[PDB]
Amino acid sequence: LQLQESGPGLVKPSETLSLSCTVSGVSISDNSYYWGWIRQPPGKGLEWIGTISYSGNTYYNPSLKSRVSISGDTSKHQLSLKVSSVTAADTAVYYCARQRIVSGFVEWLSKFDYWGQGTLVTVSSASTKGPSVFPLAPSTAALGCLVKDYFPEPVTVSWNSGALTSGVHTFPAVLQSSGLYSLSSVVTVPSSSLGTQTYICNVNHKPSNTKVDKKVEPK
Amino acid sequence: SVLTQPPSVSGAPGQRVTISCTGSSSNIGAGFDVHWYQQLPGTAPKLLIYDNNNRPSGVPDRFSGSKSGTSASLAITGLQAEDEADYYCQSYDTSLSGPVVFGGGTKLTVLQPKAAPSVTLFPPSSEELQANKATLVCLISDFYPGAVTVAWKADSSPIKAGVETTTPSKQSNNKYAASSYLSLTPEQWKSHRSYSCQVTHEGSTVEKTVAPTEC
Repeated sequence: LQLQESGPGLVKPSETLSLSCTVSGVSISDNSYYWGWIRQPPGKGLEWIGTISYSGNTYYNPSLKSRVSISGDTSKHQLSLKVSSVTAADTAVYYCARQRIVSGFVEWLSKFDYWGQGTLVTVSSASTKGPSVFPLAPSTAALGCLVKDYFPEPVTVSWNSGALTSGVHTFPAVLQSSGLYSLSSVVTVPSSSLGTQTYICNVNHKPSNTKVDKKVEPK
Repeated sequence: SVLTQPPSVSGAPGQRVTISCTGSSSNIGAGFDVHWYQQLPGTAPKLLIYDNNNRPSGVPDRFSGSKSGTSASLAITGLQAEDEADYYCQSYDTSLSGPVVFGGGTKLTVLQPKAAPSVTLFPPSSEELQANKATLVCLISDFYPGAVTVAWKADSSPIKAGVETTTPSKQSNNKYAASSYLSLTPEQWKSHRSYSCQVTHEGSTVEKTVAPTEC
């Protein structure tokens, strides 16, 4: 029962956006199930994009019908969403979801029972940029990483390959005057462990395929 | 946006709260079922209520749905702090607007007490300084409500220049977080005795400070 959104985190204006969703544990052409795409602009609400049945048929939202195209690959168990001729207003988080239906005169679109986790796609004429990661030394003890000058979001930050959870607090990125982002992540740790345990952050930036690990040290 | 929802709804814990969703003749009035979703900050929507008033396993009895006329509403009894989220209504549509329609979205704000910010200020990294750049990282989180003032002062003299400050954003605990960056050249960092980032929340100001101390 899993849905995994996939695709680039950036597209330029007047360019076709392409996203994909890998479905797991259920067949993408199984009867009684429909699959669809939904989008959410930063700080805004949900907008349905379109839905595809268990057969070939697709239905779309008349507000984006001209540009939107959806396809299901029955052998790969995955969806495809195309959005041609993008603009600034297409910047959004795209979601993959499974849609139930009600069988009457027409199979009626219904409740979305399972949702994936979306992909933030930014529309911009700028190109991607990986972050310049710098360590923030500790001083009971607060230490962290500074992920500087990158584009566009998201950035994921793990500590000790996910082993360190307790005390982790990552902050919201700031959009700098330059057009690039800056993001910090810190961990509150026992000061007694500063010289005994290794503390390394794991900065991922999917738009530029960048992964930066950085050991943070005192002094 | 086609279905209309309250922009914002509040309530204290242990209270019963209601979130409305009223459309046209097409979306609800036509007789089509209403579905509700829950969205926690920074996460994907969860199926909360389906087919007007049914609960999927995993949803508390505290939640219930209702439909009458062109409206539908969501009822929460025994309101928890956990419930603070964004709520969305769904209905099939027969209008020019496409088959699936969502409502405007509702900011459900469960009561929180005043919370003073936790501020941590970091001096520019030595690695960063080697790059001929220098930024100070002021980090204030876990606070409520989402409103703070950031002041930067070289020694005792404040200077509003080179400042990149964020907008508060709530965390999983529904308390806000905000970060401020000060962009200097390494020589400015060195020139002054000490730099201070001070944040003013609830009439109480926290003034952390840093200075050019190599080690």
